[PDB]
Amino acid sequence: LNLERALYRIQEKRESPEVLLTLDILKHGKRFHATVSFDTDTGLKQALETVNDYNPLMKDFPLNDLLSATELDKIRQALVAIFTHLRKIRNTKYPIQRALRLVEAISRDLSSQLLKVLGTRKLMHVAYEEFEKVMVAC
Amino acid sequence: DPKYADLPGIARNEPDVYETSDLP
Amino acid sequence: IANQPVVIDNGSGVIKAGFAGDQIPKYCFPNYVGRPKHVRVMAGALEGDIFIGPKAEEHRGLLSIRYPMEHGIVKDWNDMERIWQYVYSKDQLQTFSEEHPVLLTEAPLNPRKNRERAAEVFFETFNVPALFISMQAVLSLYATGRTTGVVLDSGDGVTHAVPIYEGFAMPHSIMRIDIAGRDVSRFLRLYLRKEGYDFHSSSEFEIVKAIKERACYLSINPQKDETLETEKAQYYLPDGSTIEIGPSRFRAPELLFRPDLIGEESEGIHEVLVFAIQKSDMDLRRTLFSNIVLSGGSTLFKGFGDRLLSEVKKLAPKDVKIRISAPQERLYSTWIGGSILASLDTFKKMWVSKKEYEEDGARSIHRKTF
Amino acid sequence: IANQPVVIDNGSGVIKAGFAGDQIPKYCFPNYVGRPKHVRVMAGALEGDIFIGPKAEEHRGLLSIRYPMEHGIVKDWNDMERIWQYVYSKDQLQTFSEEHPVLLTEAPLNPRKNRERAAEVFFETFNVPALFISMQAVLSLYATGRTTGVVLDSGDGVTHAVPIYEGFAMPHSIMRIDIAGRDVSRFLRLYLRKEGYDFHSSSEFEIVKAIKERACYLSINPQKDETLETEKAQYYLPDGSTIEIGPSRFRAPELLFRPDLIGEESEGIHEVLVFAIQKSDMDLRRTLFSNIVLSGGSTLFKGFGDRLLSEVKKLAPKDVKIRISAPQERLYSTWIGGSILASLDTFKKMWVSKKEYEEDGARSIHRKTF
Ligand SMILES: Nc1ncnc2c1ncn2[C@@H]1O[C@H](COP(=O)(O)OP(=O)(O)O)[C@@H](O)[C@H]1O
Ligand SMILES: Nc1ncnc2c1ncn2[C@@H]1O[C@H](COP(=O)(O)OP(=O)(O)O)[C@@H](O)[C@H]1O
Repeated sequence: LNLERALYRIQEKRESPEVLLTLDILKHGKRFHATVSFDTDTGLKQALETVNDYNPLMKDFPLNDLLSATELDKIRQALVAIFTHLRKIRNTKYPIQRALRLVEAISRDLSSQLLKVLGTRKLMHVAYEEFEKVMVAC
Repeated sequence: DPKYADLPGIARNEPDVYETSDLP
Repeated sequence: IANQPVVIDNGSGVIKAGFAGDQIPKYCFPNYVGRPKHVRVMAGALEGDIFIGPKAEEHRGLLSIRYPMEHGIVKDWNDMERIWQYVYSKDQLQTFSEEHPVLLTEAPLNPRKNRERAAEVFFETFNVPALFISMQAVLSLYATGRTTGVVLDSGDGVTHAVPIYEGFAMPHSIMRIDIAGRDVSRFLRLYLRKEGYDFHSSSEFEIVKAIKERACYLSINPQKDETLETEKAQYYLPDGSTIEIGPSRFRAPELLFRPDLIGEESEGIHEVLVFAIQKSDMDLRRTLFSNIVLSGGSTLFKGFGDRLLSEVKKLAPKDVKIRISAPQERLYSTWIGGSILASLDTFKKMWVSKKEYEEDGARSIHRKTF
Repeated sequence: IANQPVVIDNGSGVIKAGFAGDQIPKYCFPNYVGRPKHVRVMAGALEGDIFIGPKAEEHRGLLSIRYPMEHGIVKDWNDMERIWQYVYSKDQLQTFSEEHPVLLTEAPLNPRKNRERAAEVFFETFNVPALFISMQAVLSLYATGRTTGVVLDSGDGVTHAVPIYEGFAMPHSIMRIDIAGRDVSRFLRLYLRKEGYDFHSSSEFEIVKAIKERACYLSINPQKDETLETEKAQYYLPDGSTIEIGPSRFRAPELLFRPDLIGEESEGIHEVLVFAIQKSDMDLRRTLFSNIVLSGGSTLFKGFGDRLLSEVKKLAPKDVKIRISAPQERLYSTWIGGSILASLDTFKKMWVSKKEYEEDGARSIHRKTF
């Protein structure tokens, strides 16, 4: 999100016709070194459209549900909601290995929320039905 | 122009752009 | 080491070099492979036995100037050994083969063999860190700022038209010819014998080229000015000897438009470029009429492009606005274009690492050259 | 959703796009599917490598232009996806599928498979909540205000009269046919070869289409005007290259009425309309005689409907008053009529709730698209 926001801000800075006008004077001076390198050699536009490609996947993701729920039903349906949000794949073109290890890190974040919700009963000594019901729902 | 002076094999008095007499 | 890369403004007749980012190459010199033809009698005589630079530019009365780049195409790799051997002089470099990346250039429609053997040289004998070699037309377009444009580039035994739209892979449409000023100057030596000037040395040929760039122009009327009485411009040697010219100064470049005058079937620069136009598309053709990149020092003549404008006007149909772009530095446009391209960060993939060629071969780079 | 409902102008040849309430389809463009025919070895060229919009509508021969709607029946799907991504482009939409109600139009008797693909797109890739897929002639009835009428569409490879009466489901009576000016223009490329014009590109075909849409018409007298000889007026290429038009301008569209010129047995869809008339009833036939609609871009020709008038006059019996209605905005009639229907409250029941519809499979709206 910070990347997209910075893309917007600095792209307005980029598209500031004053600096572009300085570049007009520079190209009029034919010093195409800096001008052409600033245009071509800067892969900023590529980064812009790349984050614009990931833009819907980087938008309204239901991850806070795992951060704000201690119910296996809520968490499980939150998993489903998250999963559905993760269908923006081919329409975003994210790196396979980065996607794998990304969702892998997400699974670790999930396990962290699982330990968070887990640390509340200790049904090994307290009631066995807690063990039964909670274990099954888990 | 300064680079045009810096190197020897550079001639002048000829416009770098040659176009047709585009009759309007 | 990947420091400021050495931008080498090559060339059939004038092969020089400089760096990236800079706007003036510090090593400006042509193509010339000379060596003394006499016996050192008195000791203390200046030597080196392979004279290039001020030696050659000083001791012209003793050297046998050789040329591997026949029509730009190298024919003598040993002469290339000596060429770079002189290039590799620190007074000519102030570096090593590895102290800077190298940026060498090419001409379109050339065999692999050239790149192969050269890669062997600069990555085995010499040991260049990073280097890529390609057409000078692209670099010229860099200097023009244009991307879509027919690069009319001419060497000195080379004359060619390179149609380009944003640097696309169009080798069928892209043309190339290898015939120019070397041969024209040789034909001027033929003029000399017809005039009575008994000359047959390469050093004399240098002077003919000095006239070519100096006391030789163009006209626009072939037959008309041929019928028109000349003035016989008396050239003067370094000695100062009277050398009349006549209309031969512009008569010899008629062969560039009339290739059969030397007995060589072709169609002239104009028609060959028109053939390149034919391979393009009507809409893109109009752009290329407006996008004409004349380049090469050989193209420096009085109304050169203006005559050619009239030629293509007689060739191209009506309501066709032809526009030429031809800077005064139709040499360094390639050098500055390489100075910019070599100054890029994406250029990593564009260059070729030393070890890469040292791993498998130049065919990988031949994949990279297209 | 409480936003402006998108009206997909899924034109066969020219697939435009727009919304409801508006009277102008947002963006108009054909089935062109371009990809460059070269390689941008030079850095500084243009990106994309797939071109929809002025990128392709400005450079054609450079790009491998494609067209998958095999007589409307699209075969590409990935390209369609990208086209719809381009539908949400910056100039184009900058919106979401979820953010807008979308309405699709279709030709009758299309394969369910295409609708399945569309469901996959707008329910997996895109996520339109209010997505409905409809017919195309009903739209024309909305624009004309009529309810009863013979709607003749005119695509690039799809033309068929749609005899409607107050939206009554008459699939047996109503006739669908997929053929139009595509192969007529290609047949004109056959004429080009028979007249010495070496053209094989779709871009060249588009130039011929510019002639088709521009310098072509329907001569009401078939052989009375065909057996004669025209002066073959001259057409000018993008370069301005003079090319004669010829009798072809009216000779080639006769194939629309004389399908055996290509060899395919058919009637000349006006006779298929007569078959629809036969399927209808005597006095109701008279209503449809008085009610004929001409939509689609390919309707635009001189004496087009007038020649067809003469045809039916040679077909329909005596005291048969027939009336046609050809709105100036043929393709837009469908678009504006889609805007009309998309601007309806009853129309909310036409589609099915997105997620449940996905769970409902496709047969539900397949049964509800009638
Ligand atoms: N005024 C001139 N008239 C004719 N020829 C020239 C002139 N100036 C330079 N040349 C020739 O043009 C050639 C330079 O153009 P360039 O593209 O650098 O070609 P090259 O490949 O020969 O170096 C030189 O070799 C030189 O002999
Ligand atoms: N002035 C014109 N004359 C003839 N045909 C035209 C004209 N303008 C557009 N067209 C035709 O419209 C067709 C485009 O197909 P289109 O009408 O978009 O399909 P659909 O009828 O399904 O919308 C092409 O045949 C094109 O030739």
